[PDB]
Amino acid sequence: MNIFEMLRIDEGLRLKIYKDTEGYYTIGIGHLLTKSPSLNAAKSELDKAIGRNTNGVITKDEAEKLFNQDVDAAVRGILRNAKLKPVYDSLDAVRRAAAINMVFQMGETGVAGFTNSLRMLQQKRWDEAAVNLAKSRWYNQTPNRAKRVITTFRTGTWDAYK
Ligand SMILES: Fc1cccc(F)c1CBr
Repeated sequence: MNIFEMLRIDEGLRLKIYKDTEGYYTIGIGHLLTKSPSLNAAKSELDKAIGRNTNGVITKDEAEKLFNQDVDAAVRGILRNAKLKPVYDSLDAVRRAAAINMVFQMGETGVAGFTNSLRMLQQKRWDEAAVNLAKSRWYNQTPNRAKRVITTFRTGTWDAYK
């Protein structure tokens, strides 16, 4: 296990434009294309991302390339966020992957309400943090995935992904 294998499990792999859990156009390994309801707009974003006329379909190599970029950008964003960086740096590598998972899914805006969870995580109050994290739209809308991520934070192990 590592962040790549973890997110590949949670996001899956689809080579044609599909809608994610929120109804947004997406491709590959959870690569959000746009929040616009326009499929043409999504197709435009895809072509721009890949660098060719894709007509809504990409290869596995192309999917993995975008994925690698997306993971890189996610973790780098964490380090550039004054609130997230100190919590991230306090974590071990397994829990760091759980952190990146959340940011991949929700973005930095999506985790701005997690102030109290973040404090509990930095404090290493793992059970309390796990309880706090579940008190969320995130948990309610994607419970199976959230439970996996939360278990990773609670235990510092990959048990939820084995
Ligand atoms: F603990 C962290 C550190 C950085 C990002 C993040 F989503 C988390 C889980 Br609310």
